[PDB]
Amino acid sequence: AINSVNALISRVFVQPKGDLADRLNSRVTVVILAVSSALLLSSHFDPITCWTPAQFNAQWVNFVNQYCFVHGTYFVPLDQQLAFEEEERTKVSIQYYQWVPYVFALQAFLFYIPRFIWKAMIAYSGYDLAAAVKYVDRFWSENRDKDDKFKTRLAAFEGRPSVYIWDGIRLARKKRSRNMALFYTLSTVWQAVNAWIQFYILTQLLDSSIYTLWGPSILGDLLQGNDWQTTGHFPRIVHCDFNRRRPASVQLDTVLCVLTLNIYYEKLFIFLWFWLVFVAVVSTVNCFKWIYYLCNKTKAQKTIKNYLSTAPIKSTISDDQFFSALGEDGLFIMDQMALNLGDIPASYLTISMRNICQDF
Amino acid sequence: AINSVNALISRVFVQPKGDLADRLNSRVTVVILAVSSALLLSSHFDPITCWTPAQFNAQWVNFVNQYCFVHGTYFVPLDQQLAFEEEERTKVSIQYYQWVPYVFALQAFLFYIPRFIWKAMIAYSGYDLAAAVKYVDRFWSENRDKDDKFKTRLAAFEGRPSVYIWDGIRLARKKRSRNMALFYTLSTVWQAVNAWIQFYILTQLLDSSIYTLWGPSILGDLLQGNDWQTTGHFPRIVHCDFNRRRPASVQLDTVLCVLTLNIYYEKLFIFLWFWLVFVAVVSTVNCFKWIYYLCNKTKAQKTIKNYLSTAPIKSTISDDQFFSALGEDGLFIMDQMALNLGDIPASYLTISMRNICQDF
Amino acid sequence: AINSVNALISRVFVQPKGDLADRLNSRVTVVILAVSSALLLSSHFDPITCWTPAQFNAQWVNFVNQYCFVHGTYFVPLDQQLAFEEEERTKVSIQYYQWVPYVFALQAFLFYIPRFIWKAMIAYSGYDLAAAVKYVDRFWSENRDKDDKFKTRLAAFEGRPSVYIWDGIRLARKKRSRNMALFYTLSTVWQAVNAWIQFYILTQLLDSSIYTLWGPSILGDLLQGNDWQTTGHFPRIVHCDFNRRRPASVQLDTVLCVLTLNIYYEKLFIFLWFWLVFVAVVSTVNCFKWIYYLCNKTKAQKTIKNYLSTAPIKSTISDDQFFSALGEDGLFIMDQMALNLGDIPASYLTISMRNICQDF
Amino acid sequence: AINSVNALISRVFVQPKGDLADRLNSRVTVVILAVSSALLLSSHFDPITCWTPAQFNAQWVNFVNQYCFVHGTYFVPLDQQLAFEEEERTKVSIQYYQWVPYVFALQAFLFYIPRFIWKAMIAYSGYDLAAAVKYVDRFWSENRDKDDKFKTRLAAFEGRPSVYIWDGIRLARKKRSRNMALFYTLSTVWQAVNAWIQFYILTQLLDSSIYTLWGPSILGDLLQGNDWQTTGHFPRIVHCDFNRRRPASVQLDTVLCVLTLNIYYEKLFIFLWFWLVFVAVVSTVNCFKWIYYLCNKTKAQKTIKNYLSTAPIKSTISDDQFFSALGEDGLFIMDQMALNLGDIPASYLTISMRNICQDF
Amino acid sequence: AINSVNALISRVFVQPKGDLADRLNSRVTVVILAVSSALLLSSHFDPITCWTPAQFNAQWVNFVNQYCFVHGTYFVPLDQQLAFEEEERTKVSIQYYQWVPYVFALQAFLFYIPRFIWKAMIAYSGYDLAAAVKYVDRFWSENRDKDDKFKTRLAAFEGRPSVYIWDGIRLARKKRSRNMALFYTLSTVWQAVNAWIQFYILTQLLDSSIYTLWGPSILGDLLQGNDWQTTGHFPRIVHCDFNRRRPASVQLDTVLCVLTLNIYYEKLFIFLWFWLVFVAVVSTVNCFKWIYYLCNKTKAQKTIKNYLSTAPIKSTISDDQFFSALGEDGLFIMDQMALNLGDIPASYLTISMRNICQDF
Repeated sequence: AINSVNALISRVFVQPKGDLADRLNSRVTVVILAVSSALLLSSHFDPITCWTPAQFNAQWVNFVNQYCFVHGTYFVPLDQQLAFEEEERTKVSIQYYQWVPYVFALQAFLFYIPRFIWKAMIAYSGYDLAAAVKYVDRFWSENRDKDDKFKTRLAAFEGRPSVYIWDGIRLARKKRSRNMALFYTLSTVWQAVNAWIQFYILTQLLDSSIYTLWGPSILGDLLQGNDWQTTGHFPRIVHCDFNRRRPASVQLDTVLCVLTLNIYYEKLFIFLWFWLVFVAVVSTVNCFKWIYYLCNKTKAQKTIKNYLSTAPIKSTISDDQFFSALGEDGLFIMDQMALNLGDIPASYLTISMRNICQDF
Repeated sequence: AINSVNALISRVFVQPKGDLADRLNSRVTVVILAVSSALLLSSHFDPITCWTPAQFNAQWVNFVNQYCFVHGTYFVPLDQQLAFEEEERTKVSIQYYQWVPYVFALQAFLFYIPRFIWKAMIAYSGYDLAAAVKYVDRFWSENRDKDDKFKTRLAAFEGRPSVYIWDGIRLARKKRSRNMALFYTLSTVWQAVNAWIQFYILTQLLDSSIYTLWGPSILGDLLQGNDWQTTGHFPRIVHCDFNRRRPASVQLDTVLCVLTLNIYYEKLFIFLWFWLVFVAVVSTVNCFKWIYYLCNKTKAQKTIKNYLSTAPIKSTISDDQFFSALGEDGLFIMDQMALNLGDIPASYLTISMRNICQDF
Repeated sequence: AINSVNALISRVFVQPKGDLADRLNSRVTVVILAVSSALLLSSHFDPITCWTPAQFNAQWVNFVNQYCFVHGTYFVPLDQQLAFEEEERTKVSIQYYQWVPYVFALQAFLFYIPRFIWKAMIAYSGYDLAAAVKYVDRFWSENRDKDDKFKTRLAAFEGRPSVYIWDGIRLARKKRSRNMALFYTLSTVWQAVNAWIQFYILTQLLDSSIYTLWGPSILGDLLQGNDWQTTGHFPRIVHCDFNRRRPASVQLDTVLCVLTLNIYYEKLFIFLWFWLVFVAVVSTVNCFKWIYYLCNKTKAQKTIKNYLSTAPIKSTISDDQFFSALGEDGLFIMDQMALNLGDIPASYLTISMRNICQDF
Repeated sequence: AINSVNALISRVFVQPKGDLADRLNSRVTVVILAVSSALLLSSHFDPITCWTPAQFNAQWVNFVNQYCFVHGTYFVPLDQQLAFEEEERTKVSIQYYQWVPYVFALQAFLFYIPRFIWKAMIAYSGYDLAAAVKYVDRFWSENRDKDDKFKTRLAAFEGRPSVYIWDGIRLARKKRSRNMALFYTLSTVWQAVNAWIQFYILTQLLDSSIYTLWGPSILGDLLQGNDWQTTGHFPRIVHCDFNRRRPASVQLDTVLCVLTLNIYYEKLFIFLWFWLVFVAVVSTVNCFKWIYYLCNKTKAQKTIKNYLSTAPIKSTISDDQFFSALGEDGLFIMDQMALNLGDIPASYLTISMRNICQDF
Repeated sequence: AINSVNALISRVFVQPKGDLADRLNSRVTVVILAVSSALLLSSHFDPITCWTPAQFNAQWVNFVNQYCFVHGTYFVPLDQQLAFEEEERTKVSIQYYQWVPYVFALQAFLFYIPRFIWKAMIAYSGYDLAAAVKYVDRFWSENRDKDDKFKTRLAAFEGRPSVYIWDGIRLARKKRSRNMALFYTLSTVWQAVNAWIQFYILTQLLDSSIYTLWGPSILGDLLQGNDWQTTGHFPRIVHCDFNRRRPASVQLDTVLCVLTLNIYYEKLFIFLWFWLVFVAVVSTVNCFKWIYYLCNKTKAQKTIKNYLSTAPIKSTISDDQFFSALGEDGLFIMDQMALNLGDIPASYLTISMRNICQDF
């Protein structure tokens, strides 16, 4: 069949509000893994077809098909006979159907967790960003328009938003955060780990009994023209095993099945592998970034200090103290706002706050 | 087939108005259990397929299929013959089809009850929150916008909303609540119990005649590579039993059926198990939280007292009395509002109410 | 079947905002390759049909069809017998099904990368264009309307937008760009390479074991009336190979299959080939363009200097210094704005900025 | 089946903005050729049916059908036997299936190119019309309404739009166009050629080995009652050729197929032929028109000069100089505007521009 | 099946703007012929069914059905045997399937041409009506509303629209029309011819070899109870002819087919015939109308002169001269406006124009 659902994509793909760089890779991740997870268990709506000899009446075929699909399957390169017992026949054993389609659902779930962690934790801090972001935001969106406030613009920031935030610090700083930075950087480590664990669940997918994969090995095989059966691995054609019961007991036999899926799974696994391990490496640099921010922190002030390097007319107040009274949570939320609302406005914001900060 | 219904999700998933933390897990719960409950009895629209010998004309196959699906089924690892009588054959007996799809409907229903309890009970108290929440809410939403009220903002709260609530206390406090807190904390205990009972209904699902499950045992089996039949448990292939009637009486026989569902049910039961018992443990801490709030209550005042720790200019009125006249219902609804409307505004609210409170 | 999806087209096809010339060929590219990539693996929803002799019961036909489709196929012109062994039979070997449908997905992905590169990199520069573009943009859209500002128009630019940008340079020029031009021209080289690599992946598609293609050779064959089999190449009718297993081991045979797809693939490959290699040559001239801009750069100033060649009344300020203090990032963003917003307005912009530039 | 898509039609059929006479025939062309191109490869969703003798089991019929459809077909009038070898049998050879459905896609593409050429080239000139057209346009649309400007109308044009254009000439005329006319007339020649080439691709469709067609010959045959087979040409019933392989090698035979399509293709080819060659002849007169405009050019001024033949009160300024300073690009864009916006307004425009033109 | 498309009807059926009497019969025509043209080639989605003797395996039936449908068919009243050769058998020969469904498409096309002619030609005149119609139109629509202009209404017309038109005459009358009337009346003759030609293409449909039809003959037969076969004409049951090829050459035979369509075609042909020849006779009177307008023309002035027969207060200006300076194009466009906008307003228009006409 053919079907396409846009609104389900647009919903999470956009509606949760943040631009946060390369953390949106958690989003786009969850999308890819979610979709492919589904479309695979879609059964291409012919999961697997099999060969059965000719006297079965076709209501056995529609059986032996399933029975093959559930009870295990395996492979042999072809012409070895089968030998006997279980040993040489079942050595090379491929069933991942018990794994792929669901383990991806689990995947996407574990890429969407860390956000939920974040919102929960930042809610623990008692000081919400999201409210602030929207508030100062549509502030800027609207008043930006009007001609009136440009030369007045600075004082406008001085009155309306700047005090709002600063109060936010008043109420908040009493309750359980100077520490929000550390909460955050926890969320970024936790993120990076989660990614890695995912990667390792790929390589340990298939099974640690029968080898494992990583991309340019496999490609560098395919590109060597090693096909599949003559790799000995990634089979497209298998020999299924099957049973009956009569007064003679086990009564078993083999029927060789064509295998369609295996063309998919080892079409994508390459791609999905590149793309994950990418998501790891890009998601770790952002992880240590906030430690290298958190330990040093004397050169953290840079950008903020740098905003006071434009500083029209430079009225009075010194900084080092001013940074001191502000040291923790503000220093962060500033970076956040500058990130969402962009560069130019947040300058206006800070240069306001320094000015009106007096009693604190 | 393929079908997806968004509006049914968005409806309860959002439209009932509250942000209440981790109580929305009752919501998302009801979603998951509801959906899976349905999609399972969807019959993947091939419930179970069976093997029958070859002279049945295919209008018996479409019978013996059902008949197998209703009358019991069972399992044996394979090669034991069957022995005889009923004993060794029917020992290992798996039918949960009579349970899963409906018992989940019951599940979701019992996660949605406790809300209905709450709204009913809080309606018994005679003092509604929801009205207040919306009222003070869109108050803040609108007037927040306008530039006019900032330096005036405080007095604005003083007039419009603050009196409104306070009157709410006037009418209410005459009728059947100082006690609303205790009502609430009942609802949270009741909640936690309900969750637990649900868990136990999982472990007691399947049946207390044949073992029971809990997750990392099962996984820690699968990850041991114990497959299913060689676990002896969670079978994917069964031996169905069947009857006719002729002048010779019982006239019975066996036909081995493939079983598709059992790949689902023991794909999800793991996940659903983690996720429930999670929902329990996160829903209990919130349960005792309101006892540790309700017994102590002298350090309950903390946050509220803490709001009067900003307190511009601190005009006159003392607190301890002021908390005394307010002791019960207000002390709560304050926390509620601060929870929904966020931190900064509710401060404005309280610091108003203290001020205008005179005659009471 | 018949189905057509517009919104998926319009979405990326338009919604990402830029008019950038002939870089939108990356867009339209991604469209074509995306669509054809899909519609081919649509299986014209009869992938391939085969001939099998007459005693197969039709549940083998529905097998041998697939089995042919996965295990390799090949061609021979017809009447050579088959000879024997593997040599003369399998010499002329055509299976690209393992390639085309997916390798196109990869294609489109690699044409959409370079944008993502660009937005990421220009975000590294800390100075965003997009904000500016929209801002100055709807500036012009709205105020253009009103009659009031025409004779006043110039001063209007002087106040509202011009200062806005200039500040943008203030904040930005402190942080990590004078260099944005070089970033950009990297993105254009990278672009051109990517295109070329794509072309070469075409010619190396099929396989470097069996010849390769380029368009007017093939056409210039077809137009010679060389058909296909009597080209010896691009076969429409193949001889599939097939196996069983009995006590006699390999037990193999051949069945000649009709091949429908090959009429598609060698209907389009021509077209797609022209259109790619086009996209290369048009995308390289634009590549060196920004080097010939970046090295010289003394005649880069031309257009900008040329705007100050209209210059009402020519108040005072000299240029060469004025260009000097502006040298890098501005010089570019000017070209950008003139590109998006068109010619006439950006003149107004620059001629404003020169005027108000004083302290810097 | 039955399906109809309007929005795809309306989209290009309207949304690209211009009224340009008889150049919209490029548009309506692309429509017709596009649609018929598709609906033909729709396979009337029975491409061709064939006769095969009676022992084929119907999974060969569904083969020999295709195999006939790909490997060539041919015709003989009926009763000649077949003779032998390949000569007299395959002389009269009709397969155009390898051509029609795709070569039309190519067609429509080549009628849509010349626009893209135009927009690209006119963008090279640096002076955009489209902006101007919309601008002056909705100018006229809105202010036309208001009663205020009628007696004032002239001066209104004097201020708002007229200066806007004139500035457009200031910025533009510095950069790479006095020449836009020649660019344009190139686009019209190029257009006319493209059309002709299309025609010739019709007549050379079918093949230059077996005759060729032009309409009133064919009709003038049909209207003579020459049917088809007794034309010897345009067959509706063919004798397909077919192969097997057994130990005896080529093993070939013939099966006569009914042919449905050929009723379509030679139903439309007539119509499509008239309509193309029309589009040529109407598109050439417009081609030389702009040479007869470009060489003479002294009588080009006519219309424009004629507008200054109404000229309220005729203040001062002479013309011949005035045309001289305006000579090139303006002279054109005037004609354009008068074409889109109609006759009456553009008069107002010019008669404004003459007046305010002073310094230039 | 069942399907109904409204928007395709409403689109041309309304959206092209004019009320022009009985010229809209060109519109409704194009509708009827278009629809029936389509629904007939819809194949009632069983085109024709045939009788074949009993040993054909049903994949010949699905052949001989088509083959009958393409190669000719014929009729005989029944019991004549067949005689022999081709003479007495094939004398009475009915195949119009090669004609009806497409020749109707051609029909509708030729009823829609004359409009396109008109718009093209009236565009040649350089003076557009449509603009005027819309302009003066929504003039009247809006200002009609307002109470203010009633006693002032006349002067309102005097200022706003009336001058607008008159200017239209200024610009236009310089360029290539006093003659627009003659252009128009050409379009009406051309119209009438086209209609007639259509009629004659009906009567010459079927074929001029076998009789021809006109309505009340046929009806006056049916109403005589002449049925069909015992008319000898309009057969519902035919004897199809058919071939094979074996070593014995032509090998031909006959199979009698039921014929469903012929119940349709000779259900509608009656109706469609009445309705066409109607459209002719009503479309000719309107044709000569504009000659009897164009030659006389002294009594053409009637209506216009008659408007100046109400003429409040009759200020000064004479008419005969006034008509003289206006003689041609205006005299027409007046009739047009009065036709679209109705009677009462256009009076206001003319009585304005006479008044303000001075210098001309």
